[PDB]
Amino acid sequence: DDFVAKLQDNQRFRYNEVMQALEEIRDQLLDFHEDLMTHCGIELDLTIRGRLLSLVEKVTYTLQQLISETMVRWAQESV
Amino acid sequence: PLYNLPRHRAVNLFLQGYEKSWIETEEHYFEDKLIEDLAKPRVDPLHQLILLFSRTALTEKCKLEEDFLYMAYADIMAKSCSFEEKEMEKQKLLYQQARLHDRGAAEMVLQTISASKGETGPMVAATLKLGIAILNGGNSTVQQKMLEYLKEKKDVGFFQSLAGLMQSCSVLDLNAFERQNKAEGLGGEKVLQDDEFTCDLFRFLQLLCEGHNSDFQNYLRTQTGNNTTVNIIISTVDYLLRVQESISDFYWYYSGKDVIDEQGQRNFSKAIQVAKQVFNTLTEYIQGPCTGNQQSLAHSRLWDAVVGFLHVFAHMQMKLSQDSSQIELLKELMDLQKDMVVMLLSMLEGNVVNGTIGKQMVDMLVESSNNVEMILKFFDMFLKLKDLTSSDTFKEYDPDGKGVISKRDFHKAMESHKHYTQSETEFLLSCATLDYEEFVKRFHEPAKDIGFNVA
Repeated sequence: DDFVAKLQDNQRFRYNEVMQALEEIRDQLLDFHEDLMTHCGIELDLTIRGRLLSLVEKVTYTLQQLISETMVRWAQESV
Repeated sequence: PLYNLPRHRAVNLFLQGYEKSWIETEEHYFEDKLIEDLAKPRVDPLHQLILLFSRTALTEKCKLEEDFLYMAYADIMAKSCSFEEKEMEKQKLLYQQARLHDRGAAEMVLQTISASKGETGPMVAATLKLGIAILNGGNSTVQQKMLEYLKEKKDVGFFQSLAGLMQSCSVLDLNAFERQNKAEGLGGEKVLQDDEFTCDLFRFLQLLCEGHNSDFQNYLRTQTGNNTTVNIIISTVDYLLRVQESISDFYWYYSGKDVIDEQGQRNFSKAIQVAKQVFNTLTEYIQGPCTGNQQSLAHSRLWDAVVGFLHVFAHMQMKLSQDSSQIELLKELMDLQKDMVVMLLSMLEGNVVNGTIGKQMVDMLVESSNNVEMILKFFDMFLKLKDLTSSDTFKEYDPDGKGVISKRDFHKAMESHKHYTQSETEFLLSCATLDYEEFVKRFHEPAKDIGFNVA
């Protein structure tokens, strides 16, 4: 929610300031999904792109040990 | 407007972007850690996992389902497969297939093809990635387990399925391309209808015969145990012949426009890598010179296939050698030409002096006479190139030496060296001032070793 809140206006603010001060609208006048993918897929190849690189490292994941241990431990001992 | 006006649709479209770009990562290197963990001793934990799939492939249900366990354990299984290190890894690979082919895993590949008859689903398209990643060295124990299993537990239903698998699979057809041409003019699902399944079928069929199993190339022709017989050798010619008409006709669409678009290059190259791959599995039925296999393939319609393959090469080698935008394509175009003659060379290793087989190879070189002289003359454009740029008349024609001379002092140079005629100097002068050391490095290198086997 708040990650798109610090993105939905901020890039559009750069659009609005460059609309008077200046290809430019040719890339910011495409369809919505292609524009979202263009803004998102460049963050791994602004200052907002430091937030996602803190995010995806924190969405790594404990019971994941003991489940994966016990499932093979059951199969090891008996047919 | 860019997602400042709606609120929930912004975060919704961000989710739809975040799944597409960011999620597909590569932490996934567990794929040998897990398979080594499962083979840790009764019956091994891995051993009854294949005892599950061999049972489920055996209960007859007249068709096959998706069963998305199977597409995660017939893929995690196949993600687990300079003279010291070119033989240390060969023993490492032959150990990573003794981890599986001890455990009956040469049966759950050979059964789940025989159960689903002709269905080209993603159930079959993830056993062929297993059946390839087990035979990957051209193995010889595993090629023996599959043959002995197909003689004491006699399956007609495998070879019925392999012809049934090979029946449709593909052809690059431009009728679907022209609709894709027209709609995209104002607004990747064409290319041979998922070529990646078709490469991985014939590459599986080749790896059953690498190492020249002189029985197992003679089990695919007569198939002497069973009641009815499928002849895959004649039937694998007929897939090639259907790919012949495709890449011929997709050239014919380009006979006048002659600027190959980017959507054509990406769609032509995948039409070649199937044609190159199907020629390799035509070699290995012949190479170990089993003469019964090359009798039947001689009477078939291979000769009408190889005629039209020359018919592409007579013109496509010319017109694609005109711009810099096709040199990435032109290397693969030659690599098909190199792999075509390699198989028909393997036809000729049983001649006598006036053998019957070579005589027909004169005939298709007679019955397609007028298309061989373009490819013979095209090599002479780039084979005289190496020394006529090395001659002392041209090295100090104009310069001392820099790597560039002129276009005009180039022009009379081939007119003064008197090797090319005037009409073929301009074919050198397509675009090729020039580059004295790059144009030789560009043009001459894929001219010779491809032109080797022609000689």
